[PDB]
Amino acid sequence: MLPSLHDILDQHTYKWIFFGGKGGVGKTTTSSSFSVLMAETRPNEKFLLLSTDPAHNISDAFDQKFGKAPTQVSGIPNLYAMEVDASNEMKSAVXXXXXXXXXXXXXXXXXXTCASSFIKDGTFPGMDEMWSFINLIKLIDTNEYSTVIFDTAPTGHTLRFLELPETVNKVLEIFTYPKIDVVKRISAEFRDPSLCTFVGVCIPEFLSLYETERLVQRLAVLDMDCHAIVINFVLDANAATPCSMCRSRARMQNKYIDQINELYDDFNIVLSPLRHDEVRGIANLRDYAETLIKPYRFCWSA
Amino acid sequence: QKYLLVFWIALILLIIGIYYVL
Ligand SMILES: Nc1ncnc2c1ncn2[C@@H]1O[C@H](COP(=O)(O)OP(=O)(O)O)[C@@H](O)[C@H]1O
Ligand SMILES: Nc1ncnc2c1ncn2[C@@H]1O[C@H](COP(=O)(O)OP(=O)(O)O)[C@@H](O)[C@H]1O
Ligand SMILES: [Mg+2]
Ligand SMILES: [Zn+2]
Repeated sequence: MLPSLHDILDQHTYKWIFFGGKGGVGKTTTSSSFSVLMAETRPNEKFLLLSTDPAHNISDAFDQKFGKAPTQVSGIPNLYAMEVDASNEMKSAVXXXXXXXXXXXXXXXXXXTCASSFIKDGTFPGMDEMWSFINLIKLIDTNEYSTVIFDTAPTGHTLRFLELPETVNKVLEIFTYPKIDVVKRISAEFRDPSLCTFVGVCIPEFLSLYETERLVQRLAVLDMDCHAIVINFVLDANAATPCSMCRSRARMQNKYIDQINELYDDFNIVLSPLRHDEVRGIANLRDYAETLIKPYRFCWSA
Repeated sequence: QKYLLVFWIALILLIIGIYYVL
């Protein structure tokens, strides 16, 4: 009902937060801001941010450099940052199993090193999704942080990442303690609404409808709760405005905005306005978060 | 697609093999 996320902060029981959607809408700018708000409010705890998107752009939002290992933000000590890549797992592995792999391939070729060089250049499809799951599991095991925030990649990939543990436990248990229990506990938490939650981001256009419906349907399957959604790139103009451009775009948005409210009225829908400049630096973040707790005052508001 | 199928088998093996790392 209320267009805000204030109900999220009060529930300290949360452990996993997600932010997903299409590209070019503010998945990164939104996630990073929400984390800062939760940290300054709970200074006696730890918090972690993490990026699973290959187009790592968090460093450009904070104006600070980050690496493949967890670091600390200069502006605040409570918060930490991190970004996962695929050029470190292979680097650390740099084989024993790969060698045996060739033997299996050569075998069938008969019944029907040089390959090591292929490992150098990489270019192995799916490696980004495979190695990423490995890194998280190592970080998920540690129990020093309280919660974790994710800046996920497009929906086309984040879903396949969520289904991975459900299939690994299946084949593992079908072919077969510390490892299986870890993953089993993880999939258990991602499904409980009191611990996990998924949030969406979109813009007032036509493609938002089809994408949002497909997203919710695929989440209800996995039994994951979607309790809210975020809209961005909104204009605060009206027919009374003299600028023809600002007037035309507004009429195009008042249409789709009303549609979404009627369908998912049960969800917490929030509206974020458009800003003059970009969002770079802690200065602009703490101002972007105020719109998520206390709603902005638009022209048509009352 | 025949040789590519072997490549598909080569890539399909990496997926199954990488599972042991878990
Ligand atoms: N409210 C906003 N008004 C204007 N530009 C914005 C706003 N929020 C984000 N942007 C910018 O839009 C671009 C896309 O958003 P960004 O946060 O980079 O995420 P993504 O890369 O997932 O689209 C970036 O340049 C970002 O800084
Ligand atoms: N010149 C333009 N002015 C305004 N909106 C545009 C313009 N060109 C494309 N769009 C719209 O911007 C969105 C993104 O562009 P689109 O052609 O869909 O490609 P992509 O999905 O790769 O971003 C779509 O809604 C598209 O129709
Ligand atoms: Mg991004
Ligand atoms: Zn104007």
